[PDB]
Amino acid sequence: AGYDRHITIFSPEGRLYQVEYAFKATNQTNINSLAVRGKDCTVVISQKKVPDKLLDPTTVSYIFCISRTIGMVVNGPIPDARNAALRAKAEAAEFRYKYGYDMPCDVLAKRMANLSQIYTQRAYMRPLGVILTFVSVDEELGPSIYKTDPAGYYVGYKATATGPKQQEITTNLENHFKKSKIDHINEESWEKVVEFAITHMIDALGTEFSKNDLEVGVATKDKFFTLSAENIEERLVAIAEQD
Amino acid sequence: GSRRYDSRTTIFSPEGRLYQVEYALESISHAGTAIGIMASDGIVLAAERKVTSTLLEQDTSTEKLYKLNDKIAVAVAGLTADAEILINTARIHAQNYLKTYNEDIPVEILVRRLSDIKQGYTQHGGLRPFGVSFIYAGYDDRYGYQLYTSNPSGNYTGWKAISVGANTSAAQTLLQMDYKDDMKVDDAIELALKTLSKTTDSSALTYDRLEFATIRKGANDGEVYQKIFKPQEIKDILVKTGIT
Amino acid sequence: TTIVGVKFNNGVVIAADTRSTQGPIVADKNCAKLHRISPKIWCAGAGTAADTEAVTQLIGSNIELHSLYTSREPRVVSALQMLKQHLFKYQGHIGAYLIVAGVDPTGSHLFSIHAHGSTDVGYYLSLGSGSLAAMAVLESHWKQDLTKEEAIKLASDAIQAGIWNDLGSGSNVDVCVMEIGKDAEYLRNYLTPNVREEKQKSYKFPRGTTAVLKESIVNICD
Amino acid sequence: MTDRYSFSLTTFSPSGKLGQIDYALTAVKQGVTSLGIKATNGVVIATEKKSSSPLAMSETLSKVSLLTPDIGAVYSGMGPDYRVLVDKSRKVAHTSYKRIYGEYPPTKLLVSEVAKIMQEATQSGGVRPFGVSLLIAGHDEFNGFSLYQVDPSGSYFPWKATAIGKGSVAAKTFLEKRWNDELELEDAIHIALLTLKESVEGEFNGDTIELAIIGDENPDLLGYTGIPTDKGPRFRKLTSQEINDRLEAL
Amino acid sequence: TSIMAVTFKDGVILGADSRTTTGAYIANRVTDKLTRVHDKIWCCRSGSAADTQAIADIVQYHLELYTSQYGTPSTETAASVFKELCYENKDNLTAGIIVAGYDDKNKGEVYTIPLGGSVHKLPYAIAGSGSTFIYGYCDKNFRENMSKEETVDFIKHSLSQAIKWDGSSGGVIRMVVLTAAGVERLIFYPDEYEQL
Amino acid sequence: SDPSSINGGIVVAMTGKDCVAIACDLRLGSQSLGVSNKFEKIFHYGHVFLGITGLATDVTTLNEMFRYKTNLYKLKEERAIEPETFTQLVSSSLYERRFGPYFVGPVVAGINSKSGKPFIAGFDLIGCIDEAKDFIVSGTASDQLFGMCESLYEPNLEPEDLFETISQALLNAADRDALSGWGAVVYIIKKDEVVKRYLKMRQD
Amino acid sequence: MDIILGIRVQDSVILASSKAVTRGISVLKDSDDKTRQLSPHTLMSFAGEAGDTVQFAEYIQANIQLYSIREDYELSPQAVSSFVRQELAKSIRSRRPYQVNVLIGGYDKKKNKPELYQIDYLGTKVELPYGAHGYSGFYTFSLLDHHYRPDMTTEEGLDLLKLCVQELEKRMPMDFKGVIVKIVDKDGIRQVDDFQAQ
Amino acid sequence: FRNNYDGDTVTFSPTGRLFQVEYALEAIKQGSVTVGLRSNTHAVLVALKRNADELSSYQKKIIKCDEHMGLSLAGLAPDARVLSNYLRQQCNYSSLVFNRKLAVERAGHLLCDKAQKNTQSYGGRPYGVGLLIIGYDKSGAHLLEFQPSGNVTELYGTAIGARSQGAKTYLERTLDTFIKIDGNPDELIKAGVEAISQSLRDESLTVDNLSIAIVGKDTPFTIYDGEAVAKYI
Amino acid sequence: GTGYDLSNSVFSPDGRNFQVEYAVKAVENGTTSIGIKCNDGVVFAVEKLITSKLLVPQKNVKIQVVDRHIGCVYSGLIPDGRHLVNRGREEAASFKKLYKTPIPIPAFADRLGQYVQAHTLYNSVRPFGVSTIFGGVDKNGAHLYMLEPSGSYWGYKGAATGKGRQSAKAELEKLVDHHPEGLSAREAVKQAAKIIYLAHEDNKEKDFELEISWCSLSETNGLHKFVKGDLLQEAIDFAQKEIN
Repeated sequence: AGYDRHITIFSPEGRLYQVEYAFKATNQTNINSLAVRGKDCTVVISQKKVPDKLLDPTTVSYIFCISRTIGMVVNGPIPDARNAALRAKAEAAEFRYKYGYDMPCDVLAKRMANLSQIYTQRAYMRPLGVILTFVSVDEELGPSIYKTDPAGYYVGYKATATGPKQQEITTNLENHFKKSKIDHINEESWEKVVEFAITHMIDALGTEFSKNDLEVGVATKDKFFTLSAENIEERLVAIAEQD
Repeated sequence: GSRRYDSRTTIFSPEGRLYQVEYALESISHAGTAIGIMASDGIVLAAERKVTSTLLEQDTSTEKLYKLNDKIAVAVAGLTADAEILINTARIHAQNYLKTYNEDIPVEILVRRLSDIKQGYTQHGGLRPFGVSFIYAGYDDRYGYQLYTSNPSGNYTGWKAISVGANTSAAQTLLQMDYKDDMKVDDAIELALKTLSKTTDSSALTYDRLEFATIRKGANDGEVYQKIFKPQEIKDILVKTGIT
Repeated sequence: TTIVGVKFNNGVVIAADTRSTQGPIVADKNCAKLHRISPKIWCAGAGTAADTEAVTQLIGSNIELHSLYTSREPRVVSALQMLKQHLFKYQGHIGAYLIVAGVDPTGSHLFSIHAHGSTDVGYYLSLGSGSLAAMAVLESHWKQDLTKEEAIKLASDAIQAGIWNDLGSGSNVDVCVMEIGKDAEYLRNYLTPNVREEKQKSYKFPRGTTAVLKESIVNICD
Repeated sequence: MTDRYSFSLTTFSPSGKLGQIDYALTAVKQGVTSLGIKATNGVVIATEKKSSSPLAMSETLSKVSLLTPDIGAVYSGMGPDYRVLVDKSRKVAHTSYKRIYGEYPPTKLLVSEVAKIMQEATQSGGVRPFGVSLLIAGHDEFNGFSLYQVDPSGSYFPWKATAIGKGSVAAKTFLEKRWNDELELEDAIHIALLTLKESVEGEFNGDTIELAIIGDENPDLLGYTGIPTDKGPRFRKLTSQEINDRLEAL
Repeated sequence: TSIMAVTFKDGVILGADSRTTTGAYIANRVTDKLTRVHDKIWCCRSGSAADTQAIADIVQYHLELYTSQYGTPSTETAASVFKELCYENKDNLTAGIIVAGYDDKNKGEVYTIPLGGSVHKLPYAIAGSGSTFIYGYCDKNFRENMSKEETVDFIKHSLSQAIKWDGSSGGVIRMVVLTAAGVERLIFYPDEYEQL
Repeated sequence: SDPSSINGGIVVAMTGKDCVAIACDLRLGSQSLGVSNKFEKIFHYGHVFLGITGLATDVTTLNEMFRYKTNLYKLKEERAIEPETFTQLVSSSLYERRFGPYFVGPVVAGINSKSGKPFIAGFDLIGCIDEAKDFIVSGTASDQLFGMCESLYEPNLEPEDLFETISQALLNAADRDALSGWGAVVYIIKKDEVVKRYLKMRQD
Repeated sequence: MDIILGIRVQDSVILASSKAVTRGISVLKDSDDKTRQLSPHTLMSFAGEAGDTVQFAEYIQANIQLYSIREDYELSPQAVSSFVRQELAKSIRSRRPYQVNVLIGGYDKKKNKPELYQIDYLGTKVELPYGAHGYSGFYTFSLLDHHYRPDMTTEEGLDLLKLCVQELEKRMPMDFKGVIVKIVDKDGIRQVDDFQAQ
Repeated sequence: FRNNYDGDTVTFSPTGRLFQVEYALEAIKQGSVTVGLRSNTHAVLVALKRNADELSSYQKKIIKCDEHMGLSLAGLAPDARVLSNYLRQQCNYSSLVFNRKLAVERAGHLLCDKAQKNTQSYGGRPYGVGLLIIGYDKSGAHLLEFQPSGNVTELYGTAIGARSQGAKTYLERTLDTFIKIDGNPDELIKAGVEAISQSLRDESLTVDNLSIAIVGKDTPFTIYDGEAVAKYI
Repeated sequence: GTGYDLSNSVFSPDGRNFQVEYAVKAVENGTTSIGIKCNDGVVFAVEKLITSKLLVPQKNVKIQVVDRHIGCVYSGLIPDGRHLVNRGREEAASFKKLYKTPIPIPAFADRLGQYVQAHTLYNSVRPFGVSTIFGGVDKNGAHLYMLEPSGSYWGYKGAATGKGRQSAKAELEKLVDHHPEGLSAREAVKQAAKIIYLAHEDNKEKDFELEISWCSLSETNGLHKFVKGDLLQEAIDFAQKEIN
């Protein structure tokens, strides 16, 4: 009886505690991230926190290059995050091989969501305590942001945020869009979109950032890449000469 | 390990009873009642639809009477979905027999096979038994008209008249009270309706809450005919027998 | 069989004859050699008929399921990749030779696939026993930037070269145009240059001509 | 490793109840309302697009899905479960039917296939029942239009009209009042829109409502011409605009 | 078929004819035998078109997944994958592949995987039916560290001869230049190379 | 050696005005030895008719198979299968044995119960469908049947006329084939009724 | 091959089967009974490949007896024959097929009529007034085509066989060492121990 | 506490222990004592064979794995049969495939790894036996102590079993002495019998009660029982 | 309720996996071991508690090599550590076989990582009872890594685990601050010996044996080798000296 809380079967209330607790794990790293769409690019921002002085900061990342065109940022423990990353990379490579074209961001998202849905129904597999935000500039849909959770749920966003203070970032972003009346950052360059992203990350979190406190990934037509401490610095300087 | 979450659906109670079978039967007892009556010139199958609404499409509906063969049909009491699984394998077994011996499957052989499948979920595999009890109504050139009944345990038996589902005790006494070996299909049709009429947990016994079927050997032919009554047909036979 | 594919300024067209044959005997005087993989991806096949037809439907089926799963239009390269890997797997035992064409979100495409699994790309292609008669025509009239009409003509002319000069080909010409922005239009029997002349006599027999031994009614109803 | 869960996770309790199926049904009860009305020349299925954030793009999330060109589905309950069920339903329509007979399956049989898939998740080892209830609407040459409901137990039933989810009891009652065997498709679409309004708390328009129909053949949605026998899919999802137009006549 | 890869000062060049035949018939006269398995790692295919295409497609897949996990692969690694497939499946394949890639640390490299599935790293390599006729010529005119223009000339002449004598070769001469600068496609028509 | 030439036999089908006809010979031999002159090659499931030439054991096996499949189809579909549908069932069933085929030459004939339209079709041993409107031929004397049909046939023949035409095609083709004949039966099919007649023919 | 003949008369089915078992250059046995009783009213004769022959017969025998005990009933001759055909039809497409030809003669107690089924190793079944397997058919089919009548008594049937057996002993190259005749009728199966000179 | 975390080997206790393994180790302690020690030329195994009744035999405790290797057991006899048989194969494989005698150090690694598997997967049980392995390979005399935990250690000498602690302290004392008994087997054996007796209490090592095995430089692993050990009692 | 800590893959209400956390306890209860990343290689060293004078000195080696360029050291359940290396060795062999080039350190890290994370996904397995420090020199530099029973791992300048992980980390941090230019292979070997001697105080009761190994582009040609003889004694002394 009391085991309806250890494995993925229903509780008398029709709930799945394990999936709920898996959601809890997604905040364990106390990191916040957000993604916004440009005119022809997609940007993802994520807090980078390196506590130990013995760590090689270059190896501490939660952003992944899934394929030449798809980037993915994870919110949750790194081991589950890397499991999700490897699978996604594999899934994307196979897709291109079997179907002859690059796996679209939303499709990989659905696929990863379906795999997650399964840990939600089969008892021997545990859910992954992570939330996956996928981004790219799809050849058919243009700038794209699709996020999946431990419930096997997924949807596309105009922009989105994830983490402990997800709500503050979300309402901040919501407000900006209620104002702009469009579903994207009307900017030609991605550099300005990256700036916009960092700017609002600051307002919403009420925190200042140094080049080593952030992690940035950008997606453009035919390519997704991550920025370097210096590329960020250049971004941080730029925003500084406006405030 | 997993052992922690295993219900062990196939073990004996200290009294030498099979827990799941006993609990599945308990489940069956709340299912719409199904009645089977065997006459000299045919068999009657009548069942009470559990739960209905004004909006339920009764014309396209079937939840209790299923055709297995052209000479065999069953009345269901329990989980409809569980029943369909068993019904389908039963339909295949009938066809393998036909393809093999070029003769329609004798009623008991089909019933025994289905019962053996159930018996299986009782002795191995760790799966729950099927929450289903069947009343089989068939005809073959070796025993003629036959009536059988099988339940979760995998046990089956033959009857002149029998019921499964809710209020079987009441229904059996009523049947054991007015049944006569020399009955006639039309008599059985009436006995059946009366019995259901007295055991129903509902207000009245209307046609929208029933399924009816008869397996007769239409004298003007020489072959066996199965007839699954249509809404209108049940509504008629309902007025005639005096239930209006 | 004679099947061809011709790309034009805004699409692609495929054509084929309509003769089906068992050895030297014509089994079907008007079969359809043009198959549909998806609404806008059409295929023409030569070789073991059952194989071209089965492989076309199998991949077509999976292409539909894939389209529903990805919420996107099927892409010719996908039909190409799925077809070839399948044929390759079977080392040539599935005698399917096809010319697959179509339009999708990425443009118009023209490919050919062989039983062993190799694929080709080009602006004009032909396969089958009529392959050479047709290619001769295509090699003599094809030019870059053909109009939809010029393409239909060129393709139609190629299939004719086959019908007339190849014994493994004949009867009618089926065409199918796939233009980048519109629906694909299938032209069953676009040409019918082989109508049988009226027979010299009628062979209708006087009733009672045939000697019957026994007669009876057959039961259809159950 | 290896799934060592080869025993059932759904079993009979002393009372005769199958807990997991009951609990699954409870999950369905918490779900957003969805319904279906059968007309004389079409069927309509509809539901509310309960967007989980104004930042989410509700279009990229269809609660109403096409299974075959003449069959659609909608649900109430756990969305993720529904999704994989649609994937499986679309595939079984091919593997178990189109690939054998060369024609799409009639509504009752496909429903039967789906139901089978769900029944198995009620008895197979190591799994939990699907936490959803579906409403499938379709049309086939020999059975005409039909509407079915498939529950977590794997049981299904045909309806003239019905509702599932949150305010199903209320909606069912409202339908019983307005339904008759002479409703035209447009009439049903209207009745549908009315029933759904009682179940929607906030905004009620063509962007918050998802509605589809099984009606006449749409040759314009076929993708090709040249084959007389191929007339187009009967399943069509209404556009945000098409909905609003009918809302002004609400 | 006549194909070759030549390393030179700035990187490497791959060339090939465009004729694929089934008997004496030219099934395709504009074939592109220069296949890309990675940005700056290409190959020349000879033997069974069905086999070499399948091989290449698998390799491309492997290098794509490899890149996802470990970054850009060395040309030596690409040649290792081809080898693994060719050697391990030697009984069912008829493939002769020339692998040529451009790395920044290793500049240009050429590997040849003949029928058996063995691997050979070389300054340049020739293969295909038509290659037999240019062994003498190529041995006599190849020089290490030639200039792009010199290399394009060497390949253009060598192949023009191969095409001249081997009926299984012909059509146009395609080339692919692989250097730090990027990737460049080159083509040469009969009217030009036939009169060299 | 050739599975399709061991037993012998032929089948032919034709369309007429609101009618269809399917006919076959009765021979079953083992090479030169005639064995049975009662081996009919036409069967029917509901109102759909199927004739099968080729290896006798496969003829029998396929019949038992399609009865099996059409029976389940009726139980699930709750209606009898139609000619068009059955033709597809036959095709997929044959192709399913692509690399170990049944050595048969099937022929389907019937009237679509809903559209009243006449329907016939033929298949090669691996399922390739041949859908002709006029006539389908099969068997060891197929060349002859093709010749007879192509000459004797004409559209919209009436039932009583289509009978003469089909019987004359079967009979004369059979008489130029050492492995066919030894009796024959013809089926005249209309929406409502079906007549079966045994023809009188050479017994050599 | 061996001689396997069968003839269905008015009220019975008679099965004649050669007694020789020859391997190469030597006739190893001259009293071989090439028959197995499947059920009290069903008899099966067989000829073919050395080992497959009996192994198959006994296998079918075992299955029919199992059916009989499970159902406490005797399958009709038609049913038993259909079962045997399917067994052979499965066999023909297996790794090593049973190369066996058989004649199944049985009396159908329900129809009260004798039945003769001929089935070859490919699973080819046909019901006949008279049948034969192998080279025998070449000289016995026209004989019977001439001297056979549906209303013949069991006695006329035995005379008919004797006529077949004589033709076989005159024109056949092999010495099949006579035949063993068995009668299947409403009263079961009995053997005619006196055919060596009847 | 413990009761909730000792149901199977796949469960860690809150303090990081694996009770099922520990209970396995407990079967060893309950097992009869056995001793191992080596010089630079030989390695010896001295084991006290235990008997049920006075009508029963004294269960063998030494098993030869190859001409150059062997071990002594303390705990579940069957498990030692299983493990020694495995070691016999590993030795056998080394010779047949590489024509190389298996290094005693490698034998240990193989034993550790085999034991470890039965401590990380559901359904299995740890081996309930301790093993002392001696052998002479290309690097001289060797002595290994094998515990079901998977831990294998190379020592100069040691003992396992009941009261094994006696012999162990004795050897830790005699160390400098016996380690130099090169070229003289009888002396190493005596030094072993003296170490083992340091764990007696119940009785005294008799003839059909003592069991000794030796291996070294020019001595193929051989077992001595009964009369053969009389000259050491 | 409770019991969330009895099955391995179960999420506790606060999103944790207690069995993995308990695995950590087994690690903290083990010997201390470290890794120091130098300017062109990495150094590994570990504490080897001397249970008795019976342990043949220098024999029971702990540091393990993978392929020819990787070194691995761990604290906790030793048998588990060997298991993990056996896997890494296969993982490496597989990689070399297909790609020819010996496996890059990062690539190797994830191989170990994914495998370890895998053992936190099912209740039919136990998590690894070891934290492992490993690294080497590859196509582009030296890399030091530490992997937890959770499967988590990161790149490190210096790393320590086991009983004296705090003393060690304290010491390592000093080094990191006082040497922004990078320590040298020769220097790191000594520094390593000291850190173990220091971190041995948390176990000052039992005597121990030192073990060092390294992989330096200049000192070992990029191959993993064990520090022996003179170089070892020289480092042992450098420690024995700064311990007073």
